[PDB]
Amino acid sequence: MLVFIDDGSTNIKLQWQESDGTIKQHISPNSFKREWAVSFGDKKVFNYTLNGEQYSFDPISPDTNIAWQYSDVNVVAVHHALLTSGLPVSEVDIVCTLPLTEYYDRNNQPNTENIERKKANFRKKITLNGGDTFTIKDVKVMPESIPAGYEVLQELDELDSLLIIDLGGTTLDISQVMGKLSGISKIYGDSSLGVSLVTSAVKDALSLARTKGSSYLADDIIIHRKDNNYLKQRINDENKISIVTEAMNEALRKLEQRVLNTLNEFSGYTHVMVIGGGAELICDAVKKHTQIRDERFFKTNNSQYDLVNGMYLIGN
Amino acid sequence: MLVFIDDGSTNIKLQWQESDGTIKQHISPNSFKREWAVSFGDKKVFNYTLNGEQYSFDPISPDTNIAWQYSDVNVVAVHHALLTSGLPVSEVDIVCTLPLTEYYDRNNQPNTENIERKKANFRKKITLNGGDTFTIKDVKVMPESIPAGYEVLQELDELDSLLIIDLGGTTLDISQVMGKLSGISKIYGDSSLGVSLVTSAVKDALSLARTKGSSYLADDIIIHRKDNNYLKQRINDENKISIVTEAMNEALRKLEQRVLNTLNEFSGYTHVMVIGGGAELICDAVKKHTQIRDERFFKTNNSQYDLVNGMYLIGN
Amino acid sequence: MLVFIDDGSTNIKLQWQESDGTIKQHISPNSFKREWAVSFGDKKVFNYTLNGEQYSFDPISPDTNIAWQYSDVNVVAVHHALLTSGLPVSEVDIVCTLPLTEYYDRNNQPNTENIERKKANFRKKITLNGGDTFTIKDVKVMPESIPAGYEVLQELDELDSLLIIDLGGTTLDISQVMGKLSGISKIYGDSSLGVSLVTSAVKDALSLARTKGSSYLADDIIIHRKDNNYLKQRINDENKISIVTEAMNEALRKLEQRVLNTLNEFSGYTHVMVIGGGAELICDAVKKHTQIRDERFFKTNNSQYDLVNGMYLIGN
Repeated sequence: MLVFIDDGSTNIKLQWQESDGTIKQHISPNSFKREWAVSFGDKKVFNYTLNGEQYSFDPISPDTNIAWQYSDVNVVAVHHALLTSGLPVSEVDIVCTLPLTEYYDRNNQPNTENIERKKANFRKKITLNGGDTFTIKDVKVMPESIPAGYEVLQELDELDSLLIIDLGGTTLDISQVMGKLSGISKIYGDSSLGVSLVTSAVKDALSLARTKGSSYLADDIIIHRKDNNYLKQRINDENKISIVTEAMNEALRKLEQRVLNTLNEFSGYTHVMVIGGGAELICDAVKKHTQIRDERFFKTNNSQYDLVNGMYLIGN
Repeated sequence: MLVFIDDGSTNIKLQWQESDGTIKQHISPNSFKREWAVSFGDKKVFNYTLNGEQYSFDPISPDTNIAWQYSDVNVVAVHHALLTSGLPVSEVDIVCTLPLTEYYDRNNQPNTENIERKKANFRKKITLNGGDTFTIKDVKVMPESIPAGYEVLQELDELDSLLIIDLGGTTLDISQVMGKLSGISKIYGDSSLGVSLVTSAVKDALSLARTKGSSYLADDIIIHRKDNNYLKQRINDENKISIVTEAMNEALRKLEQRVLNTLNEFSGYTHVMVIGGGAELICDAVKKHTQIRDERFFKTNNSQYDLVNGMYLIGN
Repeated sequence: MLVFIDDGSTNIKLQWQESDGTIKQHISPNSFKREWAVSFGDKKVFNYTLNGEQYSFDPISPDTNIAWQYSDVNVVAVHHALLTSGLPVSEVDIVCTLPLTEYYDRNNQPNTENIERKKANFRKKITLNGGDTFTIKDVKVMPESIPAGYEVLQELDELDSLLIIDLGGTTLDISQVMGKLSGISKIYGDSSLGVSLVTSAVKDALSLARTKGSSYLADDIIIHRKDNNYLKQRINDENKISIVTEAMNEALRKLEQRVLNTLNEFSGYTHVMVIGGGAELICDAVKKHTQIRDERFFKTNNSQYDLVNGMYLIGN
């Protein structure tokens, strides 16, 4: 079994193909705490032991990004993603990830130590309380932006170029790739903002415990921000709805504000693709800004999985 | 009379100066129950009435942190600390405290409502059974980490920076301050762990009533964990000694595990200081990790009072 | 009040004259982030709101150049420079700048849209948290290289010519001007390299956060690169000192390598002047190369302010 895993620090995206040929996609959050969760009978808990420490999954408080890729939690979050993927527990080969400006140097040349360190990380032994864990055998690396735009690039003429805009949890990366992946025109990495900007705006708009715990609430609000029906039910307070909406919009305005300034650094692209968890949040602005024709603008309603699905399709 | 009071939710630390110029330090625990304690003649009891409720000091069961700063118990715990400080009962002016991430906003800019709410709290009338209570007149606020490192910072060159590591009862906060308090380089607040981790590990290692009552026992064990002589006398059971020691060490390993990961978020510091009640518990690890020279590593054997002593020295 | 402002994208240089006739010079960095910095009491913060967005000054990570001249940050960086200049907050008239190859066309003829766009930029409303901002009323444009060499040119005979070498943050511009500003002999604009080359070499030599934040550290090292005493104190690691010095020198060798090739494009000059932030870094090489006599070679120890001081002297 081969599983493609885009283990981002906000969400882990999984992709693999079944015996019947169907291609599966899964997303598991990076929400864990350094202690087992106790259950007296009604709550199903995931209690892990990674090196010596015990960990457990849970909707904790949202609080390095880079350090995380080689952390014990990363390993736990990945196994957990496997365990909750629906896949049968087994030995598995995986392909994981390390960002555009990390994979490529300043001259857009692919950039050993970090890579072997990444591989070595899944060499850590994990155990699940009252259950069995998958066995990670072989562990390939792919750049982030590119795999998501590949099936479109195949169709592009060598002279046209896809502008890929990825809005992640804590970074916004934009790249411009020549048709038929015949070259990387430009890469712009910006680790100063991501969806977490909006997330924290919501956790504050509603005095919310700044922990991964409330991240599910914050997410529901951001996602259903245009449906007052949903908002009313999720938020039992009428006053807090107008407030969260104002705070949510200023944060959104900041996102759109920046992606737009950055797009002015790119020119000559013929096609546009928006990916990442927050793709939906800046989609309209960039479409408007770039003024690219509908048939050349790419977006999906599963944006957080566009990368790992693209990776899956390439190396399946 | 002016008393500097660092009223933490685990221990209240007092600092003030006498007529003869000697600077005094006192520590009183936050151990109270909602009911008067009855004494028929041999036990001295402290029975208070705060708003309408009666409270009494006692070694209760260890069981919000934030809510506590504006609670009726806080007021009681402070008065009690005054009453047991050795100071003569009188009208007094005080300086109390509110944490690094509360005192400073995200841009390390000092952060009104909470502050006035804090002051207003000591406006609550208290009475002592068979005795007189101090009278709290004026009530200044200081950030937590900084005051403890100030007298060292004065000696530091504007380019060097002190890394202050505070291990409290339920949180671990680390900050990096530029020499001569010429700027705050970084603040890392982590409310997920504190000494209470070890404390609860001990109360469980010895089926102990999880209440502030046994906290004195748990404390004695943690403190004398390296002296089998003391442990044997405090623990009449030989078997429970090896057990408590194993549970105590796993908890310690977790503390050291985390402070170390966090220190990897800090860089460029030239001096290191460890403070807070649990300073002694992570002292060796951070010294080893940071590999700072002995003459630049700061620790005391009164760590729980480093903050209030520092506050005392500044605003005496 | 009239202030001459050379707002470069690395450093803003200010020049103006006081009532008592003394001519003042100030330099403020272009270091800001898109979010207010929070202070709980010890750090003085500068929190701005420019159009709708909030900005704050801070030593951020070093990451268009051209786009910056018409950006909201530019406005913020200028106001901030005014606020920290020592000047009393007031309504002020300013003269700002737009580079040699922008001010002059290919035939060295002065080159409307950009100019009005520049002026219009300071028309943006700004506010300071807990403070008042200056009021920008009238907003003249001067070429970059020339103003710095004017007081020397006045003394030059119409046949002699000053070779002005400006090493800025991201560009190196050289021009040759006839005595008594009687004509521009040649202009060579090179936007491929600047001091940022050395800067990034240092941030990498010391795994440093590539952000404007560490720019102050990188700067201190470059400036004190010949004093091991300073380097030892600024760098607590002995090993990192030899490394940063080797990386710093290769970058310097590249700078000297290029200015020298470029100087071979110029001939007939009788006097030489080196200006800009990095003047100090290539000063020795060009002096050696051109072999101009000491009394005809011009350099100062305030090179980053030579341009705005020259502008000040002309239009005061």
